[PDB]
Amino acid sequence: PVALHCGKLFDARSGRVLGPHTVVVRDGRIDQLISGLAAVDLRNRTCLPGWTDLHVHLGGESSPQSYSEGFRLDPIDFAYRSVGYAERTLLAGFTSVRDLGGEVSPHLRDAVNQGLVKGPRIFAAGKSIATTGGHADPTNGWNDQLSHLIGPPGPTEGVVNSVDEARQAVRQRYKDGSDVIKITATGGVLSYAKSGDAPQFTVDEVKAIVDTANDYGYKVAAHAHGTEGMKRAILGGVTSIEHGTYMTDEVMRLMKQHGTWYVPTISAGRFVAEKAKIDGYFPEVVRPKAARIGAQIQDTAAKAYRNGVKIAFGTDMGVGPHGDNAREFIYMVEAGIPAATALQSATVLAAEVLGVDDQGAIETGKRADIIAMPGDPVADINAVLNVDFVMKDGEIFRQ
Amino acid sequence: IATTGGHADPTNGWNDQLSHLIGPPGPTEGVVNSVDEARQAVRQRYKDGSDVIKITATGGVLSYAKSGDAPQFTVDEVKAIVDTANDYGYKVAAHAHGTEGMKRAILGGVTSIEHGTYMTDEVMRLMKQHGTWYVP
Amino acid sequence: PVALHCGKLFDARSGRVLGPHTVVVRDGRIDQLISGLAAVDLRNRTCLPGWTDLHVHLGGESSPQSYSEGFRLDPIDFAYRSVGYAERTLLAGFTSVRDLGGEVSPHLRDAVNQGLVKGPRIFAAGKSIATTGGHADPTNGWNDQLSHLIGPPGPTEGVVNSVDEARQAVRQRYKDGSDVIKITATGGVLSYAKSGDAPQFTVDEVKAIVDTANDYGYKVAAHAHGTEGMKRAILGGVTSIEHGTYMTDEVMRLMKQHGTWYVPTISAGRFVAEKAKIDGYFPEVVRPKAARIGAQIQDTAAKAYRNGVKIAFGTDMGVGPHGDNAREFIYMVEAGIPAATALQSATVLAAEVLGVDDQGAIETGKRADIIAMPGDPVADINAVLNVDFVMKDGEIFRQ
Amino acid sequence: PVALHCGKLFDARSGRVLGPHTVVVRDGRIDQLISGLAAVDLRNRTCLPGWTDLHVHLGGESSPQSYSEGFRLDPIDFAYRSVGYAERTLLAGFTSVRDLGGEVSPHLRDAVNQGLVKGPRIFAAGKSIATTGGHADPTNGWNDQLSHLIGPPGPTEGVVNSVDEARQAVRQRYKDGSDVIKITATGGVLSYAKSGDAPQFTVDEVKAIVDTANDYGYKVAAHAHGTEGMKRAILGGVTSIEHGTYMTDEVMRLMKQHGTWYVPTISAGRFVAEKAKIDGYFPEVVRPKAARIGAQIQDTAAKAYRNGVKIAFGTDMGVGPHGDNAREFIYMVEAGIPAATALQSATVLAAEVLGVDDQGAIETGKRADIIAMPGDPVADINAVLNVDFVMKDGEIFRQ
Ligand SMILES: [Zn+2]
Ligand SMILES: [Zn+2]
Ligand SMILES: [Zn+2]
Ligand SMILES: [Zn+2]
Ligand SMILES: [Zn+2]
Ligand SMILES: [Zn+2]
Ligand SMILES: [Zn+2]
Repeated sequence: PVALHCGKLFDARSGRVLGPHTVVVRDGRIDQLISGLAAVDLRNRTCLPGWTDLHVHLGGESSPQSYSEGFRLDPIDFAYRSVGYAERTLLAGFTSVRDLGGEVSPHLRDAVNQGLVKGPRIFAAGKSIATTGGHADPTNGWNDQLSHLIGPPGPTEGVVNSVDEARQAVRQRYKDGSDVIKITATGGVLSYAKSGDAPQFTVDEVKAIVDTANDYGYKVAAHAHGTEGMKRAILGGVTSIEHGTYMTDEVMRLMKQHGTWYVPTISAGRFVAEKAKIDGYFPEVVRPKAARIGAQIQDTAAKAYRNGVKIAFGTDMGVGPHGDNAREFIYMVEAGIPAATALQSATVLAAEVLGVDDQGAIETGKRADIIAMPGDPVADINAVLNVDFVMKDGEIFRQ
Repeated sequence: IATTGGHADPTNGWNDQLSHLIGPPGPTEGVVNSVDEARQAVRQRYKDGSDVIKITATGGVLSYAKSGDAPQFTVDEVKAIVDTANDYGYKVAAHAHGTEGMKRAILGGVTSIEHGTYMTDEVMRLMKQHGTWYVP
Repeated sequence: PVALHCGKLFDARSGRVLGPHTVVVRDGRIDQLISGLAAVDLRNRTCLPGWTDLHVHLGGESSPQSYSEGFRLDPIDFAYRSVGYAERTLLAGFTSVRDLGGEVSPHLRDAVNQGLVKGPRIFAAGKSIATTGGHADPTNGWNDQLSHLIGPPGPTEGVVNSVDEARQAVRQRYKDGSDVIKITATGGVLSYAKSGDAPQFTVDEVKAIVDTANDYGYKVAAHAHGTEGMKRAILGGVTSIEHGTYMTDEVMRLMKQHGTWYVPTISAGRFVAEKAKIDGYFPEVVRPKAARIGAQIQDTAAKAYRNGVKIAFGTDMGVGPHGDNAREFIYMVEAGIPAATALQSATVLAAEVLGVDDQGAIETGKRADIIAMPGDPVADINAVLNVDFVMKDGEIFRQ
Repeated sequence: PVALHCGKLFDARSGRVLGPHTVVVRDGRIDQLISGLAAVDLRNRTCLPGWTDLHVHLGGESSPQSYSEGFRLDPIDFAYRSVGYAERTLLAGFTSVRDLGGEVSPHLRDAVNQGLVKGPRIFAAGKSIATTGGHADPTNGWNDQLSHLIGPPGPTEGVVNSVDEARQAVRQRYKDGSDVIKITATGGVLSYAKSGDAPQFTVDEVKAIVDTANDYGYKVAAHAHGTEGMKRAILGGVTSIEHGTYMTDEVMRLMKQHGTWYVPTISAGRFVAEKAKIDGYFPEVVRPKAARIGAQIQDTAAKAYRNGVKIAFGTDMGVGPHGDNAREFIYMVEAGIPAATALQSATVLAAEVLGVDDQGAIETGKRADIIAMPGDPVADINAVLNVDFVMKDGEIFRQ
């Protein structure tokens, strides 16, 4: 039981900054919202709900050695790194995240929920589902000896080639304890493969995945760069698109007609664009794709906002360093999206994307996830980089 | 007979080492994911010397799994199981708790329902129209 | 930067031999074509674009021991032989080839592209796709012990039996780094199997392979001898037919209506026809098929040319000795095809078959692949056997 | 660079508490020891070197569910628990430990050394070496199906049955990155086996293990309860004995003649003795062995101290709760060992057992591992439970 006294409160639903308020928290939820017992003095701060990042990979981080550590390290070492990754992410103001790939995050989520380590609320996808040779095929780039020893991946490993295999793959993700489904509709940048925008899913496989996920209560997020794969994913019925690098007008019309969410992840594009200039950082099969794709992301986000496409907050953390998730707000504002809309995309629109109704705004009966900063983020978006108060589930982690 | 991760999947709750050692279950072990696999599973039950067929249409209580009433069978797989069992002279009993899985089992043509915890009025109408038996 | 002065130039697009010309090459492309700085004196020669062979197997060569070396040798020895094969092929005037089978050619192509060894520009198919017991099944003729040890081949090994398996096989060819797809629609001559013209593919499997290849940007070449398999391949939508031994009038009508290319490979038929007369050269299961099929190739080519079927240049090297690819011109001319048309089928029509637009003719902006011979090949087709100048990518390999 | 001012200093080598001293620490080592710049005020505390626990298992902790979690959990979850275990152990005053079993501790040691997580200096044994059906056989108690699926363990898994297999097992421990060797000479209490004191090693296998370890620079610690196995381990040449529950006079004579160290681990015996009274806590095969063995440990320690056997500090943490390692001092003092000797057994005698010379005492040139408590531990041994200052490698973790 703690009473919070803060000078300004940001109303996520309305998008306006109000005046002084008092928030009473008992049992981990918001109970009273008096406008105009333990006490915390935040009268020189602005009150905001906790932020949600809809695209992170807490199981790793990009490095010059990232393409050779896989054959030498074990997932235990990656878990030991993920401890610090999760702590840094939580302390930056992000009280919940959506993990879209990696088999260490279901375990990190369990550890955080049991209180063993500090972190945000994790919605984990587990293994991503791809086709043979696809962006998420786990044996791309292996030699003949290793490939023969491991064998060809199947639905248990996340590689599908037909409707029945897609059904079995979704059921295996359910068996492994996932909260959300992730597929790679097209090729990517960071994979050890040749193509980066070619369509790698048929519409019948996407429809089968979506139907199976709807039976089990899941939502589907699709990774896409090319136009044809993006259109196939949209027509199959996916919930959100994770990249839209080559979005055309016909794709935007389909997204508006279907109600598909768009997650730009500008930070990853900028990071790969700058890292491609360095010599030797990326493998020679990866470098051209990065240098070509990373530069066509911010203009796409501006065009999508101008055309009326619904936009949600995501950074593709992992490619970039964990703990710097709030610079995406600055990128969004410099891409033409207003500061209030950019803030809303990470609180209430993110809750709509996740499919939950117990978070996203400071309202009675909702989870007590509250952050504070000395400045006013609407007037100056640069204030999002100075967060000094963090509260998750009624427990204070930073003051 | 169940589906992957279903109420009767024999490797639910096992760790990675044991799961890799045993491998993923298939129709021989009672885990099906398509029409042909359902046919093969019924034929394997006949080969092992069974007198009756049992499927888990939904999740359950005693399994080491998260859900307990979600629909885990498609109507096409239930129809395939029922047709194959009718060829070999078997009857089909279905375990169900949730409404959707119970309705899919009834529309597929099962003989009896083993639990009806969340039976609604529409389910009772379908049971009366089809003649399905109820075992509480 | 080198200027080429040659007495006569063959214009591939028009099919006529022109007079004196000067070709300026900088950065590996053709820049100027002055009609009427380093200099090469070719004023007593005829200028031609580099030739393309659309059907070779650079990973081996036929021999009396070819049916027993497979169980005793490794692909490394075949690579050491392929070094000489590729050098001999390049020095004969063939600056590009299309490899239609063998798992050593994707590696030879990489080595040639990196400059480690000398050779032409290779478009490799990788493993050919067949059905169980088909012409390209890798375990035909094995005993029970070896068959049980290896197991039954599947889509990863190139053996398909359904639509989904065909999709997975094309995706596996993409994963292994192929440039083109090859299937065996019917039986063949050199396989350790009984039939040699029976239809071994259903039209639904061919349609699935073609659709999957179109998704990934590939073209499909089909090996066929019998009429029914050839018709199924044509109706499925393949790009070219690799043999047409029993082509009927209805097949020619379908090829003309669809626009299918025809590659006769007369050299292989002649070679097997002569080798079948020798006793013990071929296994007793292979000898009748060779002796029956090798004699029905030249008449088919003449009939196809008379009926208006589009014809492209290919030799099926490997069956014959590498380095003698230019005798196919003589065979084509003696089959009734004019010398100019025979020369065009290997330069511009071959580029159309390959699907590229940066080669095939001596025009500004195209790759600098140039060959020269003392005689005039149009007046006397026998001049193609004396090539003394070879240029590939602006680099001179023979003078 | 920090100067430490503390009222009393315990000299580990002499065993006496001196007066005021000033310790200067630069670069992580002790540089000056002025008797009679950043400053830390400890003038109301007693200065001691950091403690070493020679027998811990940081990869787990005993619980009512410990005999069923193995089939359901993965080592990643145990690593997430080990993070808290290691932090609690470090904060209690133990700056170094010797881990004598478990495959999570080599990874935890790497993570602590890289600074990812907080913990003490870990000397890890990796997998313990046993014989078929021995105390450390990893498949004891498994059913027929699981045993057939995993196969029979060999030297790679730590199970040996001959001289050559023992050599290979020691070499495999070296390959996995171990710092010390651990064998189970007899049966134990916590294993899912029938016997608990029967000799399970021949003297020839012990001699082979010791010779191989001497080649690679390792020391050998042996787990033993029965007399015959303990005598075989001593005659084989092991460095220390981990339990001595049934030590006779002839065994003590052999230990004194050879110079073998003795680690009693009284805490584990007391813990199992009390837990055996609870119904259902232990499996029915484990309960009689625990109830019989746990009560015969303190008298053995008293007799060993009376007879002149060298004694070193160890607790067998894991069986008991991590963080309560300092109660072993109280047990040792109540067993008749003087407080000064009990304190020395964990600082300088522990360094002798470990085989290092850069720690164990507050002397110039040694590692800066310093702890402090308000009371005087020699006058009152109960003061060891209140540690408020911890320093490891010159870095302060508690003040
Ligand atoms: Zn992505
Ligand atoms: Zn991503
Ligand atoms: Zn039941
Ligand atoms: Zn052929
Ligand atoms: Zn061929
Ligand atoms: Zn022990
Ligand atoms: Zn122990």
